[PDB]
Amino acid sequence: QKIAKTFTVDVSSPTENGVFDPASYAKYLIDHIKVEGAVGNLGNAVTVTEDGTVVTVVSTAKFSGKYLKYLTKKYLKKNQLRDWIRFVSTKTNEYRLAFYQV
Amino acid sequence: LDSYKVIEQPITSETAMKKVEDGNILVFQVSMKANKYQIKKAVKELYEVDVLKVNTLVRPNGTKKAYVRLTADYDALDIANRIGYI
Amino acid sequence: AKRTKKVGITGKYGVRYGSSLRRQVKKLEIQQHARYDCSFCGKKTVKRGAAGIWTCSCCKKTVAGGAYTVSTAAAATVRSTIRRLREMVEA
Amino acid sequence: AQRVTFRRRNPYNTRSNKIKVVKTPGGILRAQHVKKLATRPKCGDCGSALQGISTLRPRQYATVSKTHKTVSRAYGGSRCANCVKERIIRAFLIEEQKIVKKVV
Amino acid sequence: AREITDIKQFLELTRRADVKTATVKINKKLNKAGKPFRQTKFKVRGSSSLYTLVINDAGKAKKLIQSLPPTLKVNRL
RNA sequence: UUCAAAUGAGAACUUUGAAGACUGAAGUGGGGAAAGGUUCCACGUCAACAGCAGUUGGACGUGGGUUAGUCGAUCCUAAGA
RNA sequence: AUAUGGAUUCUUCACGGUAACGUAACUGAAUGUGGAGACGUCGGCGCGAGCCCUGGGAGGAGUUAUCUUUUCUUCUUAACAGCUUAUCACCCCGGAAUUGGUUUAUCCGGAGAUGGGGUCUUAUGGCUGGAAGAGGCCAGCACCUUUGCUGGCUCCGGUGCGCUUGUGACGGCCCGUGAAAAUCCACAGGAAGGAAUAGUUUUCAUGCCAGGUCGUACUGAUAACCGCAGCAGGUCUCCAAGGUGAACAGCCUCUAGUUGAUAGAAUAAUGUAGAUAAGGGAAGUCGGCAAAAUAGAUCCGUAACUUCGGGAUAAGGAUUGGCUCUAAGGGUCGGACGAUCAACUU
Ligand SMILES: [Zn+2]
Repeated sequence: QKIAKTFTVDVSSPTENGVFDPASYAKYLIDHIKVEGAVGNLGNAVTVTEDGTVVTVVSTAKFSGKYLKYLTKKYLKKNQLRDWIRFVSTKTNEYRLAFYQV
Repeated sequence: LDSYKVIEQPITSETAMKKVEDGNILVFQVSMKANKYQIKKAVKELYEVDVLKVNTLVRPNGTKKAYVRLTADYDALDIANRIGYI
Repeated sequence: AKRTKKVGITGKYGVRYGSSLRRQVKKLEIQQHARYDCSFCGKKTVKRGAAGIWTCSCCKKTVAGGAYTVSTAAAATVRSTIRRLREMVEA
Repeated sequence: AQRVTFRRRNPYNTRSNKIKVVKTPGGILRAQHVKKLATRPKCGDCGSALQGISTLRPRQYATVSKTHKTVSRAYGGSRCANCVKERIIRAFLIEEQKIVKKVV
Repeated sequence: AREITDIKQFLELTRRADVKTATVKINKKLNKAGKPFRQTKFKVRGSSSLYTLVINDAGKAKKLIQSLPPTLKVNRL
């Protein structure tokens, strides 16, 4: 009825080069994700966990990979990190923050 | 109409010389009176080959051109080498 | 109810053609569209097509008759006269 | 929002030039010329259509078996199953009336 | 293209003296509920038709590939 | 309609990129019948021609190009000859 | 042209079903008869297909000063083959006033209705093969070769007085009743011959051979045809997206296509096309010529005359934006309601 999907994101290639951090990423996610309305409505429904080598999101309500790509592009443009980082996919519901072809 | 009147010339434009290579198809010029039976016969008898099909078309200049495809047991490159033109 | 005072079927002809001609076509047009009784059926299903030819929906029959009615007075009286001339020649 | 074309040399909208639009396994829309429809065979007296007999074009009756073109009874493929009971009963009664008229 | 359902007919057909080539196709499917199974298709080439047999069990397909006639050409994939 | 570059002896008019507009599915789009007859494509080229120009062109010179048991004719008959 | 299987037969030329009829087959001469080919125009109604509209999800692109679970895009399935599928039509049982069934449209029933049970044509759809191996969309990896490799994903639905088109059953119109032949099939008839040691079957399945001659390029029109010419002129037909709107009107836009028509500098009278105007309101002129005014939709209202059908949108009045709400109008599921879903009219 509420089978929880899992979204894992690799951040390594920018992280290990000083141009990224995962903790602000995870906090941004955990406070801008919407549920049924405005932000700040995550009552044991989604969970964001940072590890430094992977960011994991588990939800039970409405969620998708496109929502996550949307929020990530928002974060990157806010931090001025487009033109260098690009959000991609490797498997179904496994993503990574690769580099534009420098 | 002997088999020396039927088959008149080979066609040697570099667009035709690619069918003999890839498609395995001999392009000939035959007489305006031959038909797809006589063309098959004359080719088979002159070069001892296995014809699979013949297509024809009456060109705007006035003559008639034939597309003679061979079977998988022959080689149009070698046959055109024997005739001389490549 | 009565949507027209007097024109009836001829209401489609509008104002055109003159009054007396419409009054004349009214009788014939009411006659040539009514259903009549099949005699070999008992049912009221007869219906004209191709003037002179009257056809039964059921019963698949076909009769000849008037151009705007199944049987006209003239042929009725002709049949009466033949029916009268039948007995005097039977005996 | 893709537009199609006739596929033969006849550019007019006649009876034999009828198009359907079809979606091919290559992602596109394409015309497809359909053929004319078939009429069911009719009773030889009744005028009605016949059961059992399959509906096709005239020539196509030359490639179908004999069971798709007939039934198992007298006048199996031409008459009506009710326009046959009648022509049985009438024959029987006429021969009977003949016999009685010859007796008297 | 036709399709056969009974296996004896398939084996018989592989020995019609006119068939030369067969093909064994593997299809990764799912059984509509939870599990991915490996459906197998055997396709035998006639001379006016092409016949096909579909098997879901893997062991049965193994036994087919085993007891296929040893004179017929077979295109794996 | 405008900017830059390229080619060229030579560029308002050829080619590419960038911008600005138009036809607006009863089209300035995609196909045919009759008719035309090589106008299709490639290479080269400017004496004349395309009512200014021209390195452009349906022009000029030289070559290439139309593949059917299933699409048409062929077969049938209509008005008629 | 035929061979290999199958079916029929010693009752020589098959069985089942009460019946509509069914089938893998299951002989049929002369003559005769039938069916298809094979047919008008309009109106609304039902169904199907492509397109349009739209929800979830899996990838890619755009915008991000602020906002937007956001905007755009890919998510496809051919001829052909097998199983199955309906309005109509038909059969069996039954015997109907206390009159019933029924269409948007009024027709049907003792010449047997309603009801219960069956048979058929397969337009049209559904599933499987063809067929994912194709095509589409992504990621990584290698390059002075003109030529490549490996991974993935390609899924589940909704709606309708929508547009285009096919088709079914009906209704209306005619002093108008709306092609022929080639060709194919079947029926009646009962000639001839044959079986059981071999026939009959090429209308059951599979197997073999062949399919000749001519057209086939391009345009189809403000440059390819006809006009003396490269002439704002003439000439038959198919497909056809979103908004506003009653609408194939006018106005704007996506897919495709074009940017062709001598140019530069200034801005006199005149001419051509399009506009505004104080007070007056036809005094202008042969003459209200030319212009101006009216205009969609909803409501109140509407005369003389009349061949009673009309006149009539007569004439004369009033309203129309945006935003927040109210009432009315339906389906499908459980035997008074209970739950949920969907549309655009007043
Ligand atoms: Zn009657």
